[PDB]
Amino acid sequence: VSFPASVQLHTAVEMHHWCIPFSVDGQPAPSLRWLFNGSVLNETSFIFTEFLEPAANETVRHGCLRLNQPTHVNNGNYTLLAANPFGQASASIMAAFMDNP
Amino acid sequence: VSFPASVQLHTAVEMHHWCIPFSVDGQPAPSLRWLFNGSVLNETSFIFTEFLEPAANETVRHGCLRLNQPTHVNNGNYTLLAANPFGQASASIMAAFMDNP
Amino acid sequence: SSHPIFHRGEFSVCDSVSVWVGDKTTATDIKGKEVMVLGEVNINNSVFKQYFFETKCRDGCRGIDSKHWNSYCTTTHTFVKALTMDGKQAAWRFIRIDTACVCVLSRK
Amino acid sequence: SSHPIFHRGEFSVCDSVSVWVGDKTTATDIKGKEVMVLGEVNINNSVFKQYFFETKCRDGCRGIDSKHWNSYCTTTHTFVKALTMDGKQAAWRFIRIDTACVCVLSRKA
Repeated sequence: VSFPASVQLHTAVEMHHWCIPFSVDGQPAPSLRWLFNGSVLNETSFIFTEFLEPAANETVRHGCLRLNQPTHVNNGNYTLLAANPFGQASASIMAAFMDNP
Repeated sequence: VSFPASVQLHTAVEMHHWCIPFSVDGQPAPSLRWLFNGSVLNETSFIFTEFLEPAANETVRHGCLRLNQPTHVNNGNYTLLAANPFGQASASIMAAFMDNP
Repeated sequence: SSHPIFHRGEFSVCDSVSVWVGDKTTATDIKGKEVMVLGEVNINNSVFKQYFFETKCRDGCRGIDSKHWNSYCTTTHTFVKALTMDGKQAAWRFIRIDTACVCVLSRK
Repeated sequence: SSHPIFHRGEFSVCDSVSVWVGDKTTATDIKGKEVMVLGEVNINNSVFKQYFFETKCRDGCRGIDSKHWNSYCTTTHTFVKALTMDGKQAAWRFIRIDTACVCVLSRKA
């Protein structure tokens, strides 16, 4: 049985790298897309999306927008867009990794 | 039993900090002083002498001249001077911490 | 909230914190000498207020085998160029600034 | 190697090496963009050869409880001002450079 995408973001946290935790559901599995301050965020080797290993018997996926030492220039509103054939689910969060004189 | 000072230095080794290991004996115990390229080396918070804990019944002391992140400007001949009533013992060693520009 | 990442993510053995330092006035040079840091500098034009990127230990280490090792976190440094007053004249010199936070091992 | 310090000394969890880097041509700026790094710079009429102090892993970490943790050492960075190039724009921008080697912790099972 196929169902629409669902999405949620969690407040950014600093581990080895900074991470904006996300959880997404849907089947077909939605395609992820990020926006920084409303405009598309191009992933690079320093800012990229990362999924954890899939759990048995579940369609729900967990992961992080991973930021390798971001600076005040990465402070802003992060939107995760999850899309599949039913439409799109969206979740946003404000993140501050550094002040900025 | 009183006896003249004896002293030796070992090849510099990089651990957490760099270290020029030394072993010194003598009774009375000798006062220590270091030279860098023949001139007095004044210890700082980044370059100083550190003694390991004295072992059971033995007058010999071990330790290091500890160098906290030394550069090529610290490359040179290090001399340890151990002095007591009998006179003084000396030992020198060349240390390179980094190639220069 | 409870997110799988708090358990399955990659953590640091030592926690740090990065900040931008623009009120630095003294620092030690590569000769270990204490030197004065210019608040500003200027490239064949206007002035760039001198700022520095620093990372130090955030207020033993994580994941250490405490049966054989003692441990502690500590701030290490790096050498960065800067407009300084050598105690005589203005010069471009390498100064020591905080740059990371690492774990130190010591046997038990 | 019989010196007590080889046993009672303070050790690194991860081993690094420090060098002066002077042949750096490219780098990535604070915005993550690949920019050009010049080899000299003019600081107040004084021509300077651009050099950088860099520390990187000496290529699991030491002292880790391997029963409970996967781990490895990795090179972390710092941002430092440098004369770079983006078009006909020589600029004073912050770039990413190696500054330390840290231990990355990871639970297993």
